[PDB]
Amino acid sequence: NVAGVTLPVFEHYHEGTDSYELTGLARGGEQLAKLKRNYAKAVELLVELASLQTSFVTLDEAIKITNRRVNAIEHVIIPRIERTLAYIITELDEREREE
Amino acid sequence: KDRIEIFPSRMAQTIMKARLKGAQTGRNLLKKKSDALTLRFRQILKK
Amino acid sequence: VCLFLNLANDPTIERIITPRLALTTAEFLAYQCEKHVLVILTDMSSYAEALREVSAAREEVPGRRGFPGYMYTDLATIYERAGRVEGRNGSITQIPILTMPNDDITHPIPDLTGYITEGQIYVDRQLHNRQIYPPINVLPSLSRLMKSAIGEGMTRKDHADVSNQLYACYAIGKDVQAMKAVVGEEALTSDDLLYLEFLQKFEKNFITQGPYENRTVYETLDIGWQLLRIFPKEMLKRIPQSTLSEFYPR
Amino acid sequence: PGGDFSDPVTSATLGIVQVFWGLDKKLAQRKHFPSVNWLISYSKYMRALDEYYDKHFTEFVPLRTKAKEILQEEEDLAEIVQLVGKASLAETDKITLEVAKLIKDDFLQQNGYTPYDRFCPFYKTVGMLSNMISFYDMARRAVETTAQSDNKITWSIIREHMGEILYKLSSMKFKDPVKDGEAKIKADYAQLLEDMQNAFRSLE
Amino acid sequence: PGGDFSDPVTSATLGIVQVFWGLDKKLAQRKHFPSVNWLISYSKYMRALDEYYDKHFTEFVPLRTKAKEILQEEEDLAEIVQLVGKASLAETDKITLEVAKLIKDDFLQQNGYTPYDRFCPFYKTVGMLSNMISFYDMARRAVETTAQSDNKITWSIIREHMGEILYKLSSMKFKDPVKDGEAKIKADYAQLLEDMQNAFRSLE
Amino acid sequence: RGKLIAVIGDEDTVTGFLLGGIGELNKNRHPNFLVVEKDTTINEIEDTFRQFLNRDDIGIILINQYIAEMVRHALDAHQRSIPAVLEIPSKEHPYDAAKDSILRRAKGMF
Amino acid sequence: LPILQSHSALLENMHIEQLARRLPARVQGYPWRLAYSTLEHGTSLKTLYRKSASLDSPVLLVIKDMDNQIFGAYATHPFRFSDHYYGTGETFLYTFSPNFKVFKWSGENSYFINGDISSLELGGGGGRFGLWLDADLYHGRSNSCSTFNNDILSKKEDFIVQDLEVWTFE
Repeated sequence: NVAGVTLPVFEHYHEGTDSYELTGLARGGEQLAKLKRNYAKAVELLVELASLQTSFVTLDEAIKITNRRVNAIEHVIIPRIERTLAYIITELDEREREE
Repeated sequence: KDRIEIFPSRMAQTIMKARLKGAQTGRNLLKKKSDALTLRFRQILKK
Repeated sequence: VCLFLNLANDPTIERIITPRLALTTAEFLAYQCEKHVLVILTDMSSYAEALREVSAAREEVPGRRGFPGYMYTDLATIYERAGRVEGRNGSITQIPILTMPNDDITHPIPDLTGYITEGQIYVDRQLHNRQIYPPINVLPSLSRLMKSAIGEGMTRKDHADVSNQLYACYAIGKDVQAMKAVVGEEALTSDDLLYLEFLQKFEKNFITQGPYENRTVYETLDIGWQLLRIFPKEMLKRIPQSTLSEFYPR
Repeated sequence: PGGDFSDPVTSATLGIVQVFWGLDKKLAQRKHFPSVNWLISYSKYMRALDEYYDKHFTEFVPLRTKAKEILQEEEDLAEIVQLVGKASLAETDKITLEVAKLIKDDFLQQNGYTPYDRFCPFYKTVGMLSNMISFYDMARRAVETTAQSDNKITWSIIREHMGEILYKLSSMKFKDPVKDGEAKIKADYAQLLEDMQNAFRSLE
Repeated sequence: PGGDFSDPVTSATLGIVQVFWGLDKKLAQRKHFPSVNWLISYSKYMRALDEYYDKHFTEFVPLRTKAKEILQEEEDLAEIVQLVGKASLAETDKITLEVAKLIKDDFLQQNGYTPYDRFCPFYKTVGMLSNMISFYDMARRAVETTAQSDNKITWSIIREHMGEILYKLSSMKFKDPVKDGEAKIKADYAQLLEDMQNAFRSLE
Repeated sequence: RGKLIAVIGDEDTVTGFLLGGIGELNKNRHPNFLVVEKDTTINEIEDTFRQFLNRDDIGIILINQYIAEMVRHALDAHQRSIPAVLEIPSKEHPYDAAKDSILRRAKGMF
Repeated sequence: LPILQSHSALLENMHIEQLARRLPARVQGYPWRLAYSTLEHGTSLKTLYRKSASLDSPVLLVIKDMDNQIFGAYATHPFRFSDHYYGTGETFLYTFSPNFKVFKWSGENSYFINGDISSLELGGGGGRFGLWLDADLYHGRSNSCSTFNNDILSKKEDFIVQDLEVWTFE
């Protein structure tokens, strides 16, 4: 929830049950067990990259939205207020000169 | 268009001074929001 | 003390007379009797509210915001009855208390006074509502002569350094408190959390004082160090390394 | 004229009166009653009255100060939530807004045409405030007392465990100075104090 | 009031005066004495001194023009530094920023309490700036001349192989019109021109 | 309920992640993966990619960078924040950052 | 004889020797790392907790009071906020008066260490804190407690900390 904005991210969750437990039981199983670990480790780094990407995309929109509001305050709302205040000061002084 | 058209009075001067402080405060709060997100974003890019 | 009272229902010309009356006594005490003097004027706005009436009594046309045009000179002829003088030990300070109408620093009463006097001290509704007393806001306040008031021999060597650092820490503290409200506590750095802890302790111990606690300059500086020592020594960047080595140790 | 306190009669009056009750168009527009703005109003007499309160109502001065603080902290938190939203606030700040809502809606609001509310004695008044600020100190204590703990108390956890207490607290305005004796109102409010403390023990 | 030039006396004064030395509280807070804001400040007498400079300091109008351009370019580049960081700028931009900082800190700024800067003669002023801009043009020459090459020059290579020239350029302020003769100051400045030219020749 | 990863890739890349434990069939029999035979039409990959990013159960997609460059139109057209898409290397194919859609969207990256 | 330290200390070299002779064999002969200090880091209880929270080791508290007395505690676990008293029986209180004097656990109760946002404390037995410190690390207190049967350890029952350190073994 950093800086008031929800950033989605993912957690890697492991459910224990190896649906491939017996694969290569006859041959190759020693090396297939290494292969399982390699891609399991890759999936962890990929869940990290996916989390980083979801954050990246959300931030790239939220930062643009925030900067657009900031620039609208800086180049629309504050200028309207400043010119309105200068006009009020002027017309108050017009009333003061009439009086 | 160019101005808010609150009618010239000491009321309007009070309200517009408060609006200016509100708008400058809102600029700085949303600028702090942007900077905090920008720092996190630059960290995310490196990561 | 000498105490002059003009009541709200005392007749308005006596309210014009009172400041001059008090200053005439201060000139006697200082410049003939060698006394040091502090003149306190309790509401220069109620005095401006008297110049309105006396000017209307002369049928003079009202100037800027309905005050007399010469209000600048009249406030100068009040305020400049002040200073040290050649060959007298005596000295008149002034602290004009001044109710800004509608809280507006652009109003002629504070505006003209800001032109004539070498500083301002702002009392703040934000601090008063928090029940901080005395609710002086130390950010927009400024003593333009501070660097000649204070230093070695006159107070303590560190004082001129400490006041710059306390201002910087209070300002950065307010900036961080505004940041916390945006980012939430866990997003604060260790350095931010120090400035925030300083801010909290500074309003609750440096500004807060109560109506009868007569702190000397020395007790004020010791409270200044009791707060600044919250920081790591190297964070106190406005203070000289010598001053830190002589006063940061307890 | 136009609701503006810059007006010369207001300015001259404010220079003389020791008390000002600034009724605000924003509170009137929301139909809050009696519409007194608790940020712009003032009373200089507190300086004297602290002696009377310290004789007759020893708890009151602390409570008054804590009320003002909550009410002013509500303005800071409000102006930030109006742009950033609630998500940045700490749990202390959520609680501060919760009790500020209780104070502004159930203590400071009062209806001029309701028989039990048409007037409020000071015994009822101090009791209501004492319980709302006691709730604040205890709810805030529950959060702060669980900083760095294995489980942290939150506004939502409080709202779940303390919902009956919040209903009882908002209900304190309904006690009737005509049909209920002041000792009865005080005894009921003392039961709410025990109810709060026992309910807070289920959090802590 | 508040620095607002729309103020009638200030506005009419800026209407009539031909030079404005815009002192700035920001520069004073940074101790950048004399604290004159070179972006806001101006002189309308430049044309009127052409006759003087053409006689006595015939290179100086080019130097002044380049100096203001270099400082203005650094002010524009600082927006890019905020957007994408100093690392993202081109080599020409980075050397421009470094030199603009050198001009800002070691030419515009002047410590009037020191014996070397209590006053600063015009020939001294010209010679200091001449060296900084001659360095800029030769540094920029080496950078641009090695566009599209296999090995390209950058400010970091200049600082590595000839940072002694950057150190000397910053040091040129210390020359003293009392202890050093005018010819001795001019000779040291001419020696730094020769030193930098030979140093640049070691790269390009 | 949680979410699943999905995969688009060559036989080895799919085999690898399947033994990394990734593989599941939805109750409608539909897989969370696509083995790209060389004989597969890019439109079938695009339909599957659209199905994955539009599906409720899929929270992530992995795609072989070479195929990502073939389906590049629909890949760079997808910008919904929910289904994250990772362009991944493979044994006869370019490295992890080659023409990457996020790197081309990014401004501050080296 | 004495151990090596990464930096200077409130302790003298003779204090390090007397401590090393009395510390547990789990930590004897290890070089010492500064965990926290009011000299080297910001002076507050929040800073102490923030620095110490990265650790997972026994630690030594050291205090010098404004009466120049050196005292503190050896703790089996880092200083942190706690819901309960925590730490184990190797924990002890100590002072130099003028020689080293130590107060090992009595066995009577669990009251080893507690941490709070408002204070840090050791020992129990009603109001008898064996050590107590405020949130500023300014005021502190010490009284004889049934957890340690200790002396006052500071020069007076109530004291001001001149400076504080915490050390860990690494």
